Amino acid sequence: MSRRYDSRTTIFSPEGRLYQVEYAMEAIGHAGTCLGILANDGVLLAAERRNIHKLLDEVFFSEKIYKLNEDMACSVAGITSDANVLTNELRLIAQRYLLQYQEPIPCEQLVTALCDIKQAYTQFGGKRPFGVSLLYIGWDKHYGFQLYQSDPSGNYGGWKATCIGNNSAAAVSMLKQDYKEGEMTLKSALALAVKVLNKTMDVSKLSAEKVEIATLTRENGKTVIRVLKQKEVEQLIKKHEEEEAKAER
Amino acid sequence: VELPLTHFELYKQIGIDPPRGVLMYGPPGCGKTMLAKAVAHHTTAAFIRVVGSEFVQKYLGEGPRMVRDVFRLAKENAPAIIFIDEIDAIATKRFDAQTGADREVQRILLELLNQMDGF
Amino acid sequence: SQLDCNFLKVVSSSIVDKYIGESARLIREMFNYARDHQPCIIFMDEIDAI
Amino acid sequence: QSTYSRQIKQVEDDIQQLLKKINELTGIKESDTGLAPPALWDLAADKQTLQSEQPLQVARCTKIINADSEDPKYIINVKQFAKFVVDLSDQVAPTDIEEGMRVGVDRNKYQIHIPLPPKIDPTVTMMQVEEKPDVTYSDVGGCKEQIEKLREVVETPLLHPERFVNLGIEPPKGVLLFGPPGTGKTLCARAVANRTDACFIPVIGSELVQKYVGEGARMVRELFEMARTKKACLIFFDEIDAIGGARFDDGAGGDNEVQRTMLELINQLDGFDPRGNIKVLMATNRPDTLDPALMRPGRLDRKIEFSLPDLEGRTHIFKIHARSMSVERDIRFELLARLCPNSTGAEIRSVCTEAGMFAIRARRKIATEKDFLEAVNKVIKSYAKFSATPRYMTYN
Amino acid sequence: TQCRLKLLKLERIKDYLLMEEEFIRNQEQMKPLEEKQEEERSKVDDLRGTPMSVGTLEEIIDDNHAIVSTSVGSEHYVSILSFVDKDLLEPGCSVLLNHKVHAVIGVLMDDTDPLVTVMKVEKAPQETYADIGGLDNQIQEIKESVELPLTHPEYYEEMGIKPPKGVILYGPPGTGKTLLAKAVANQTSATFLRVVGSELIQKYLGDGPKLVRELFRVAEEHAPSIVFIDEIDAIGTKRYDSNSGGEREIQRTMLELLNQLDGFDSRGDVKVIMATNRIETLDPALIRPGRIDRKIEFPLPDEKTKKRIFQIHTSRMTLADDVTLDDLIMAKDDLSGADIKAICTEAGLMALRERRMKVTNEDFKKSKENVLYKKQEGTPEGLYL
Amino acid sequence: DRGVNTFSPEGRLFQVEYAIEGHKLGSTAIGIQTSEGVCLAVEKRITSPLMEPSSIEKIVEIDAHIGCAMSGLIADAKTLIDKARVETQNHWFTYNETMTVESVTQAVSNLALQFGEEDADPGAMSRPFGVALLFGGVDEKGPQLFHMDPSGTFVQCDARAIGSASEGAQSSLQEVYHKSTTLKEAIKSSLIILKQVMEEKLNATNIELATVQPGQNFHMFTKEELEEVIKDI
Repeated sequence: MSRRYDSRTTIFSPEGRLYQVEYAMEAIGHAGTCLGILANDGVLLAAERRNIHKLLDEVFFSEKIYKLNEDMACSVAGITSDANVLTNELRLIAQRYLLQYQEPIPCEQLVTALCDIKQAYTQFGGKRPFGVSLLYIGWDKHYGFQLYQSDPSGNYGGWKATCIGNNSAAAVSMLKQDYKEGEMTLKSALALAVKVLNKTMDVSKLSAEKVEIATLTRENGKTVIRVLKQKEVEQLIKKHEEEEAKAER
Repeated sequence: VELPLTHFELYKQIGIDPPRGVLMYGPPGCGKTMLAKAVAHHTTAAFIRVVGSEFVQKYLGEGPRMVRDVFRLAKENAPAIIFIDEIDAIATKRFDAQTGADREVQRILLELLNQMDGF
Repeated sequence: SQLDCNFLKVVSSSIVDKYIGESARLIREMFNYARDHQPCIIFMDEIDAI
Repeated sequence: QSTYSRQIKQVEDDIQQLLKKINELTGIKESDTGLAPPALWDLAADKQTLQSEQPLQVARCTKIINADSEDPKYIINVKQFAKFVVDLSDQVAPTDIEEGMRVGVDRNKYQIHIPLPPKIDPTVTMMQVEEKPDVTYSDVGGCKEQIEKLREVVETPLLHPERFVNLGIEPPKGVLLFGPPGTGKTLCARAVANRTDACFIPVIGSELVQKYVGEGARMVRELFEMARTKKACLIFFDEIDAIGGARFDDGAGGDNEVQRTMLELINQLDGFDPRGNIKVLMATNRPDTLDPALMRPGRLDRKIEFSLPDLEGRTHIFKIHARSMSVERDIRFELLARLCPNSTGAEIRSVCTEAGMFAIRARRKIATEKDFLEAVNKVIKSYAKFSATPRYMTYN
Repeated sequence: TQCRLKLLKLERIKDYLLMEEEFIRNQEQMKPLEEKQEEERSKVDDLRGTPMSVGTLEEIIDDNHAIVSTSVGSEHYVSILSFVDKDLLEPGCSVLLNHKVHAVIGVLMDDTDPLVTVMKVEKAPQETYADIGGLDNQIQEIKESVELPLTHPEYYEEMGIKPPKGVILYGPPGTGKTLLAKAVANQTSATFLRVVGSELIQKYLGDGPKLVRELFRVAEEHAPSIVFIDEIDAIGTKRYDSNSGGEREIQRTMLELLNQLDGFDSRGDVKVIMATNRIETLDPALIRPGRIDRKIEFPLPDEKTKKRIFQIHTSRMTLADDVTLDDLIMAKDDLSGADIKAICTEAGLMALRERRMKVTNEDFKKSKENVLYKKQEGTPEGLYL
Repeated sequence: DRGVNTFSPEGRLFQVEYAIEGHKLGSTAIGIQTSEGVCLAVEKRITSPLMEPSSIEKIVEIDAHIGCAMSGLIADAKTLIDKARVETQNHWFTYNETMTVESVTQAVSNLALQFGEEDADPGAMSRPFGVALLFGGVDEKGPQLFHMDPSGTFVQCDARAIGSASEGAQSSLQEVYHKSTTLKEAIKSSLIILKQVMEEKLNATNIELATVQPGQNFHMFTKEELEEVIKDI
């Protein structure tokens, strides 16, 4: 039988909302954290990998932050498994819009389109909604530098500094405290990013292997999306030591 | 199992925060009971099968009292080990206790726990 | 049939009692009895409830 | 009012304390309850102490066994729960000591001094039967067809079995009462009981099912036997969805409890000897939600229809309810009846009463036409809505 | 304050005189009692035979017998002889038997049930009447429905036909449904028996239909009466097992209520008062009239009502004359009684942390912004929803 | 879920029997067939005096010559009307004649029972409809009123009323109306039952009346012409 079970996936529950959508948020809590911060001349993503292991080879240097396009970047907060499917959908959407548009993809436009797929599953199809909240960072001309946040609930948000993944309530306040509206420049912002990651992890000690840091900085005529090598992140891990003092002072 | 029987003086002397009961856990057939018995023949000391089968209900207030008896004989009859194979009906999660028999099963559990703190 | 000794063919739908742990103690009394009066093979019947 | 409440609180506390001492102290102050007429009885009372036949112990005769060797042997159960066998009463009839009969036996000699009135053999069956009132047809709305069948099926064969012989059938063993609730079925049932001069014994199905099943089995059998002793009776089983629900047994649910109690009742329906002129009346929502297994249609006989009042049908109940009541009105019974939607009889009956409560609000003491008009509008909404579960998904 | 005080001082002193006057009556002062009653007692105790073995008097037979059940464990068919009459004995009471040979000596003592002791709680509301104002219209209704058919027969007798048999108090908590039951009960002084709905579903099965019938039957014996069934949402909500949840358990309890209230067994002018915070759990048959009669609905507090609801909470605490009521109506509205209780508690909580031992406007204001947010937060906000 | 294939041993669906109870809470509709027209009456459900009777209707056009007044659950009525409207307009291009009142009622009647717990498609359902519709219009066979119900049966009626009490509203209509009579007496007969079954009483923004004569188009009544029909209740 199948008629004697509950899981209230497409069916509304006594709550007025589905179980499956609310549960997805719990899975996101105990998985590696992703934050995006705003700078005056770029935007950046910093993420904690889902690997708590002490030995990584770096086969794929995108295990949390994947650069979709030469105009965009994403992070994963949640399960790496649902991310894999989503990553492939993103390389196509991000480039398709660009073929037509010939202008760096708007951060808002991308998320609302994606959020529509996240909600489609929970409402119909009898599939659960993806266990992944994707943190999009990008730049378009008519909003400026942007950060947008994606949920499994189909909720979107326009942010300037936010964090999703593990211990999110603490994390967004911590980004607000150090970094106000429009305050901090790109280089000093990369430091800030590591400082919050050190504090908030599923399992302590922040290392090069556990972190991946990505920059969107607009270069001479092109907006350049790079994922920093382990070597560069390390220079930021010492910078993050310097940053702890600096927030306090 | 072995160390307090052979030489309690050593146990006393170190200073420790003692546990009440000690728990052995694994899946069944993993040799947990087997092994506790195995050491008991090697030590040379009495053993007592203490289980819900030993405890007798037929009058109200006889059940908890039986628990005290086993504990008082064990302490008298050192060296020994009391081993409980299944505390699977000595302790249950439901106590209805609007029935005389059900009311004794709850009492039996209470007494196990209080004598065990002393032991 | 072949052996012809003392037998306890123990139905287990009458060891049971209204009080708890009286039925356990009871089965035990039968095991002791069988030992006194060897040879014995004890046939346990209907153990889908004992 | 914070400062004002403390003052009052302290003053009561002190007065209250002092009271405890006065009450205890006074007492009845070494008086005797009996007064003057019991003084003669004291002297008797002393003679009895010397006597061996006093005090008697009440017991009950459980079983009749003959291996007679003095005078007839009976096994009784003493209330210390030792079984003892006693013998035929010292002078009273053997026809007064029966199975399931109470007897007084001596405390010191244990022989039957005198038999006593029968029955105390179950503890539970005695508890399950409750008080009996009578309400009459006046009070119960409608003189309709639905009302008329209840009388004809129950009243006529029990009152005169002669009529039922004439036709060439037996007076029903079984009788079925059906109709949705909130129609005054119980009320109608009370009303025929007085006319027939047939005792009705009310019973609740919810007492019958219990945690361990078997109590409900012995109870049901004992209950039929008691009724069988009574002549031209009705055992009315009210509010049953145990002996009343669906036929099905899960085999780890409370459904086990239902199935034992139903199963004995089937045995009782046929009987150890048949039940000509004995009626069991059973109330169900409708006969299609009753067992095809407990319903073995020849025995059950007629199924008496009661149905949810119609718009015409409710026009009729409302005149009875209104007329019975003391009311001063200008507006008519039909208007207000059409005013109500098809829902239940119960909303429309409450209008008659609510108009009286509006009169106290209005600062009258008896109703008026305006109170009546106010009552329909609030009542239709109130009772119907703000109720019922908001799910019929994933049930068996 | 000063106006009250002269009378208060005098009342305590009048009561003192009353206590002291009792002592002189028991010790020295006698006229009918004398040495004579002392001897009557001795003489009666020795004939009667101490110890007296307790019995319970179920019923009296007029021929010089009674049917007694001795409380030791085995019942006896005694004679009514020695210091009592048939009429002097009363049913459902404890009686004295001569120990040597049981004849019923008499009734001095009454027998209380074991059940009733636990159930019962004393009648009186901690918020005085006309200060449970706020839905003031509604408070009046219960006094009319449960209290009045017992208090005043005049309207009912002229009105004719059946009286009321209950009320159902429903809607969001904090509108004081418990305080109302207690008021009417206080006034009439009808024995107030109180059981929480959760007692109806406990581990043992069939306890629910059992407790409810016994509770009512005891109310009829100790009648007139008010039975309060507090918070019947539990029936479905709770389960200790599969048998304790589910349809059998829910039905049996509902079914019992239907027969008990208006059905065959009926009840007297004994009223049942039900508190429920959800009639979602409750059926259309116990929301049916003529075993509930007028139902009282409390809606969410209105903007003007909310100021009167807030005053009640403020009266239990320290009395405000410095709280701005408008700020509370502006910030939140069409939220429960329970929300007004939530603003009050949080103010008290911040003051506690300093070791400030009062609440003022400042404590209410500081706590008020967090509480409104908190109300929304109580229901899940997830990750970011 | 809990059975949606549910038959009683008599041989009808429980679910269909459940469908009527929903109609009873909803709106009230009267359709009367006259020789001289069809008049349709429906409850507007006032509850503010700000709701405009000319701007909003619940007498709606199937065709420019055919009307339908709805009762019971409002959402359910809309789904039946939108499929029926297209069927009707498509019919008009093809035949070049107005659609019989019976012809449209048969199409909607198919939807009422086809439910089942699983294997559902748009042509099927998860639970049967609890609306009864009064399709009134004038065709070439004359003015007809056909009645469609929740059981998905079509019947010719010269008077039907369905509402708060379906059978109740029809019993009032059985006392008053006579088969062959003038337009004013049919319009009067529709209003009269309507106020008595309802909690709500007769006004000119309380109810909506529109009349279709043969040889006329469907006309939804003006503010003034709605008020004229109110004088004779």
